[PDB]
Amino acid sequence: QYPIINFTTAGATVQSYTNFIRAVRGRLTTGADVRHEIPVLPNRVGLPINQRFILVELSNHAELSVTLALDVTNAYVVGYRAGNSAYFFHPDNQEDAEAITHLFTDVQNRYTFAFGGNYDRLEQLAGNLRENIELGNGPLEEAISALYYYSTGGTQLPTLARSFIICIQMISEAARFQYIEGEMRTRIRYNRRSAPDPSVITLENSWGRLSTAIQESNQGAFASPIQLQRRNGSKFSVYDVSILIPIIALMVYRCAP
Amino acid sequence: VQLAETGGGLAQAGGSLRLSCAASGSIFSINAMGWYRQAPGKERELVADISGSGRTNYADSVKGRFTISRDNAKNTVSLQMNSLKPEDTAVYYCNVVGGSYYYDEYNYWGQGTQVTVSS
Ligand SMILES: [Ca+2]
Repeated sequence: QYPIINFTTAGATVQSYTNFIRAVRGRLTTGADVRHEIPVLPNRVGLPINQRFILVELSNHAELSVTLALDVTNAYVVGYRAGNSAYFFHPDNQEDAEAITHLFTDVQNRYTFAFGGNYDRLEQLAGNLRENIELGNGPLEEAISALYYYSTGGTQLPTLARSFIICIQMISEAARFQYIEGEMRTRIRYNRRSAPDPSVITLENSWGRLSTAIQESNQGAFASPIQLQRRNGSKFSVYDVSILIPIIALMVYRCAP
Repeated sequence: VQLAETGGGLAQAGGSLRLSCAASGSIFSINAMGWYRQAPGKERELVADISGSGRTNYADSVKGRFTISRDNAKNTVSLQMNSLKPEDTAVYYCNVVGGSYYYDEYNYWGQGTQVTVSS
């Protein structure tokens, strides 16, 4: 009962992964609300529940399948289904907790984690910073297996949390930033897994602030700069939407145009 | 979310100060905490921050001099400022970001503490 997109790591290519992320972006928003050439995701206020989520069914060479659910108002993974079980991050407010009761209503076993999907907490559970968790088509293959065998009781929590970290960056963050999408394309192109460097980490960390900066900007000029980092960790300051046009693909709704 | 800043104040060049910030409230998906600083006619700059998982960043000019630490049980961060320079004079602001569905769904600032270092 929500729109579904399929992606398989089996035989995946730069093109198959790019096609996947481009499909994800187009399901997340129509692109009708654009500010300074960057699409805005739908405002959660007044959004019908039947339009609130999209699904991404992931499959791997082992022929295991899991179905991620993404909230269209923020592009993030809110939970997933494996077989006859569904799992959801702990939402931040009661209203989102009501929203997710509409996901995977057919499954017999439904669980809410005692933790939300924020990186600080996922990293603690995983026992590693994102800096130490390789991304790529191999990591995604393994994360699909981990998520699926979490539903049999096999996969334990650190490996699951690490697998969420992989999925969230390769799907949700790749959707929000064409820069991160490009980072994953390079890993797939050269068939090489590697962890994200600070240029990726600080984009992921600043998506909400960047969204606010842009939407509240004066003709594109940020009221205050936003600090990022280059690949070597050195400071990079953003003053203007202009440099973000090739970087960020989607913003969360923060105000009306 | 409420932020309580303490510490700071006046110091001599080469002296030491310590800042601390304790968060409370709707805090379950809290992420990075840190300190920005702003001098009277200058741009705000990140001084240091720290994630609940222990990642620490520092402005280049404070490395080897300032150290940040965090206690997740109390949602508190401290900034130990050694070998203070006149250039460290500024209003220092604690910042907390969090969110279950993205890193910085909320972004709260402290009131600001003055730090003044004589040359
Ligand atoms: Ca560090």
